[PDB]
Amino acid sequence: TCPFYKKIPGTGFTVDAFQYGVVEGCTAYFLTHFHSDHYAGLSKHFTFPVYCSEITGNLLKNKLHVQEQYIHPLPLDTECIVNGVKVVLLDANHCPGAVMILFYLPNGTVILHTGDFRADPSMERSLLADQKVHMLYLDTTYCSPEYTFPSQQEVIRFAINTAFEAVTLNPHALVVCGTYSIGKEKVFLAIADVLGSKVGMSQEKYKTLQCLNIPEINSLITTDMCSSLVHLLPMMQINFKGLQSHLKKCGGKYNQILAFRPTGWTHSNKFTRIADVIPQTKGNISIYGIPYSEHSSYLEMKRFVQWLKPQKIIPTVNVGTWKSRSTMEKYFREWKLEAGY
Ligand code: NI
Repeated sequence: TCPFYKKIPGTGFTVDAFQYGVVEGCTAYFLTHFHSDHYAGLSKHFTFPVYCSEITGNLLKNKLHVQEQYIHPLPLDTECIVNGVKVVLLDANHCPGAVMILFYLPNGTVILHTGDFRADPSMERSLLADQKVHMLYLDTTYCSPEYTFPSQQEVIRFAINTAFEAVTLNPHALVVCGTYSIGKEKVFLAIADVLGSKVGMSQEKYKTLQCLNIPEINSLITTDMCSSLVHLLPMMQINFKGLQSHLKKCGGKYNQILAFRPTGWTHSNKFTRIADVIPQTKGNISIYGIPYSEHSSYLEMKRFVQWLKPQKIIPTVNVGTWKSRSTMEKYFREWKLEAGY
């Protein structure tokens, strides 16, 4: 059944709750972003109102074929009324079109639902600064102190410098980047930019990227693989067997692959710096795992919460085990006692 952390009390609303059939008493289904664990269940047969960003609405229409009459896009940073209740959508710093949602309940309670987010100090100057938030539905994906990772900027600098060096040493090297969802587009776009190439990809992935309102996108991507020296492939294919295979397909245009796997966290983060990362190599193929995250580090999460000072926190990630739930509740209490709220 629909879990309680997907329901917004005092409303008929649910958030990211599309896989339970008809939720009894739901008058509006919000969708925070277009990732499969969140939209799971939506299709062309859905006949209830869906409230989302413009970009998520483009993806619902074009990729899932949800009918236009049930898609309700809202602008960001704008007070809107939905079934009698004031809401605001805020940028979540996750993947394209990802939002946080502020609900202003008729009784005076204010609720923030983060969806998936990567907390940033810039959020402390949004419409969130303007009133008190009583209840926080929090993306707790990396809520443990071992989870450190570098900034997105540091990671992109590493990838750009690595690729440019390799291709300038060997003009017959191919760059490949893995993907299995939207998000992390900066990785392959920044590398293609430094190399003066467009990124080549499948027709399905090109269609997905054409929904994202990225400026000048027609200048940056293509379905012509032969004219491109940065290829995107399914993340599943980013291994030695899959890459040797791909290289055979390029018809002796290339003699070397340099591949990037943008992982979330991996335990080499507890020891190794970004300057010190090394690839796995077999023959003329090298694979780099780079820690490009679109979720909060533990310290970024802690700073956000200690700034916001919520009265109650409801985790939305890692909720399935008693040990995880108890560990998270311990951190929340530490944070509250340290900051004095
Ligand atoms: Ni997500």
